[PDB]
Amino acid sequence: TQSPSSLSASVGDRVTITCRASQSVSSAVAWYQQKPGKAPKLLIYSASSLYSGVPSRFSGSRSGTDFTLTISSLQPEDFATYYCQQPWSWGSALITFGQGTKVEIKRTVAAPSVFIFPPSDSQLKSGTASVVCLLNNFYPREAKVQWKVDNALQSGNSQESVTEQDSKDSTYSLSSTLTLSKADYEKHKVYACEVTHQGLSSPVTKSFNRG
Amino acid sequence: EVQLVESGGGLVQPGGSLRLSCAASGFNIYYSSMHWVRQAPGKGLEWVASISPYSGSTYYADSVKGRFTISADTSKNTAYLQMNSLRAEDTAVYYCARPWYPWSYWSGLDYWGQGTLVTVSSASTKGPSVFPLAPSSKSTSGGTAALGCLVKDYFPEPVTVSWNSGALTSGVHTFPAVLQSSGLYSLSSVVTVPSSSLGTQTYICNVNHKPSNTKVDKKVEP
Amino acid sequence: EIAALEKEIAALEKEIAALEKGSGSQVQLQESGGGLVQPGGSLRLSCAASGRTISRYAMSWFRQAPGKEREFVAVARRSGDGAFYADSVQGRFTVSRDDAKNTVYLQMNSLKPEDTAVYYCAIDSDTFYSGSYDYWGQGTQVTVSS
Amino acid sequence: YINIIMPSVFGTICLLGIIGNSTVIFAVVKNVPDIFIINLSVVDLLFLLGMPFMIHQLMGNGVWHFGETMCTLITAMDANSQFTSTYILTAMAIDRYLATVHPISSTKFRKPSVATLVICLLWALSFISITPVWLYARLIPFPGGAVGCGIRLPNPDTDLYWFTLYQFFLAFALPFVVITAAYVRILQRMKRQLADLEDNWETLNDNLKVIEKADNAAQVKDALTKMRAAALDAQKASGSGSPEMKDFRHGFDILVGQIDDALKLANEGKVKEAQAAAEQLKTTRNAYIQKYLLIRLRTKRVTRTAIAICLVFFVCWAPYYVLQLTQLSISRPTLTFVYLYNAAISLGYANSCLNPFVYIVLCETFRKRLVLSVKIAALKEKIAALKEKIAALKE
Ligand SMILES: Cc1ccc(NC(=O)C(C)C)cc1C1CCN(Cc2ccc(Oc3ccc(F)c(F)c3)cc2)CC1
Repeated sequence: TQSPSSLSASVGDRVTITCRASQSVSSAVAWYQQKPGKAPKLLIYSASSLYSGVPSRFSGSRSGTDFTLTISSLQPEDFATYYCQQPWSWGSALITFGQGTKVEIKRTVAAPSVFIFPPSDSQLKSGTASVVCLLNNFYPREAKVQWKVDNALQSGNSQESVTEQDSKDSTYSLSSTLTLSKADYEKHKVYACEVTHQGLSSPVTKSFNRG
Repeated sequence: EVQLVESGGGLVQPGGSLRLSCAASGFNIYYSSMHWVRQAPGKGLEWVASISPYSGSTYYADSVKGRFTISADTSKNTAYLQMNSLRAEDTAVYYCARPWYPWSYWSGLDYWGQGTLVTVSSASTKGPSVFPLAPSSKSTSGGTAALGCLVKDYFPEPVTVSWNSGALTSGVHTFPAVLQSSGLYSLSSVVTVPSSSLGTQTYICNVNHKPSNTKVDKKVEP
Repeated sequence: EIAALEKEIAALEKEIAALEKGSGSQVQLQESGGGLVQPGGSLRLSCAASGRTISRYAMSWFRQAPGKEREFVAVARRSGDGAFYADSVQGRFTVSRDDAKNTVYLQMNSLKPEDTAVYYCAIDSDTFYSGSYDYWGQGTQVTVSS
Repeated sequence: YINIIMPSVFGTICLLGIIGNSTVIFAVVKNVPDIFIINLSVVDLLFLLGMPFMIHQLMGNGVWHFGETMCTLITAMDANSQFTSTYILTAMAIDRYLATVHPISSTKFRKPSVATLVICLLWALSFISITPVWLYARLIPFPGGAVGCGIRLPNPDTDLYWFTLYQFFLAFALPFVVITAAYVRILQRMKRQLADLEDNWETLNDNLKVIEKADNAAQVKDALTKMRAAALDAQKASGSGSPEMKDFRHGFDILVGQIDDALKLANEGKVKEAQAAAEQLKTTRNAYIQKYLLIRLRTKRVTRTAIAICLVFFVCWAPYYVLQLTQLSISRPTLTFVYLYNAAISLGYANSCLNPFVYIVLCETFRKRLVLSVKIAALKEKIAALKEKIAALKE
């Protein structure tokens, strides 16, 4: 239902990952660490006890109905998605995993470079048109792409795809693809891609004309 | 050392039957609690089912109760997950995990398997339709230009997209595949190069798709 | 559809950001603490916000050098989400919030003459940090020169 | 002003009632099992439609210049409201009685189609029960050109008693006894059920402390075996109330399973594991009460709301029937009697306003929608006004 939250932090910072329960937690939460493409690993069991192979940096607290996992000294191998096992409530499933909290490297804000590619002639023979809008090397992750066709906002016909944080400059990348049929492609003339990001004073719009 | 090797994952049409196996080594499955946890692509961990072979008690999640049937075979030291009436949302990666103690599943699942992928989709094996994203003719003269190949409507994953047979790696971004409404994946792969090299250098994307044995080399030009 | 009609209300606030006229029930933005200062000193800015509660929205900072665009400076998201800084101002600047006073501060140190500009403030209207800026102040002339 | 004060009192009630009832009419379509309130809302709606016509007669001081058929229809409809509303309230009391006292036999009875069938009977019974009103609904030959609209009994000097008593007996006496009887059985059944779950729950705790101090495999098995029997008994005891069956039944699968988890370990003799396995049961017990308290708080909200709707009607109209029986003994009214008679009817017709208003108040879901709906409607008008205001700037 809810996408995993983002927690930007640098190496050596003191991070606090918080999961909120519906009742008074009593030593019934366990914290999992999952790197991308790997099975999750247990970090803290019984909400106060260190686990084998886990350094002393990991430690679980308890602030009312919210339980927090604290990392005293963040390490380069501690950047992963952290899942929290909710305390059991009557009638629910035996085990319930809370929403993850992705811990990502912090860096300076960089404005997204916007590129838009008109559909090629080869694809137009198939009867389907795809418009690609590219956002390159931006940080932080949160960015919004809105599709304007003849100054009319589209909806329900575009899919976004964000790469993982880059291993060199710790930047993101986004591509919004607009799927249109050949008949609907010819009925309009102006295709635009409006990009709004936290590092941009005014939204950056790149557009092209059919032909 | 506790090791959990899994198998049985693969392609299956909706409404089909797929029995997932979780081989267990280093311990006896009788005095344990095997739990199946699935993670939908791009989603978080979700619990599915559990079984206690010593007592025979078996719990299920509400979303999969009555459709799955988890069982264990102490003779073969393996735990099975019989899946029936599979739907589109059942596509995920199914891990089999057990806690340190059979009664400590509320204190965390210490040992986890490698995981197996179950893909439920009615689409058939279809080769990719490579379309080149030509670089913008009016770009920054002294800056950087972007170009890529739009791999569209292929199944199943994955496709290995390489530029100039691996000679070009700098500035290459290969976006994750996106499941379209028609059940076929489609991904882009843009690469940024200086605009001064557009008229001289030749860029060709090597879209390779092993499942369909399709090798496409598309040339991208302004 | 309250969230969707809040999104509409945000779009209605964007139709009030189609008005986008002043600070009447829009957050007040009165830059202060900006003036002549020799290079290498220290200076602080403040933009007291009223009319709306900024404890639920992200507040950012921008600067505009003469003959230049509005480059990003720093953003102060909601409490617990941290603060980010631009590459040019990394290390020297520090932005802090005050939810009770509904005011943000830009504690600047080790100023350089290249930072001479008008430092405009903004508040992110969206609650998902999408950069939906809709309000800006008049700015103050922050001249870094002896 | 005094003569015109009374018509304004009824106009205020009718204005609020029509607006109030329409609020529920709109909201429910867009507590009670979503059926009886709908029918009960129409009864207020139909009665208030004929209200202004009856008001004009009071304004005219004995004038019905609207038609003899209108007098027959409207007067019967007003006299139908007391019989229809109480029967609907009686059905609601009966419906909640079956859902809590005989849940097994009432599963088929509580159906969307079956409930609508009963309502049609209640309306038909209401019209049947007001047959004397139909017979003597003709225009009263008032002196002069004016004609009165009342009940023309063949022997008003002698038939006044039986006509008046028959309305009180069937519309205020009989339904109150049935409704009160229904709501004392329910409170006893709820009290017995809630005092049974905690009684079964208390069996776990006493046995649970035994396993912690148990030092042999023999004690552990006996202690656990008592827990399982109570757990199964409590699981079956969950199926005895309406808001305690679809929510408090799923959890018992975990409690019975965990007891079986410890029981198998107890039989094998692994007492140390058996105590450890039982130790985790305290997290089930700790979560047992919270869902119980949350449900028990909710089942009081349902009961209080159901009683409050019924209680308002039989309280507002209680003083009116006091005078109605009193005027049988005291035929001649005095100056205070007329004021009391007018005051009593005003309180009685206040039920048109409270029933939609109080129902919305005693639920946080409705007022959340209303606060949402009012703000968005005003804001949508404001931006539409802005769509003209910014147009005034631009257009
Ligand atoms: C006892 C009772 C209980 C419930 C209802 N049913 C409802 O409450 C609705 C469900 C909301 C009706 C009644 C009686 C029905 C026969 N009634 C006689 C009457 C009529 C007319 C009049 O004189 C006015 C003429 C015009 C008026 F507007 C007016 F208020 C009074 C005096 C007296 C007395 C009430």
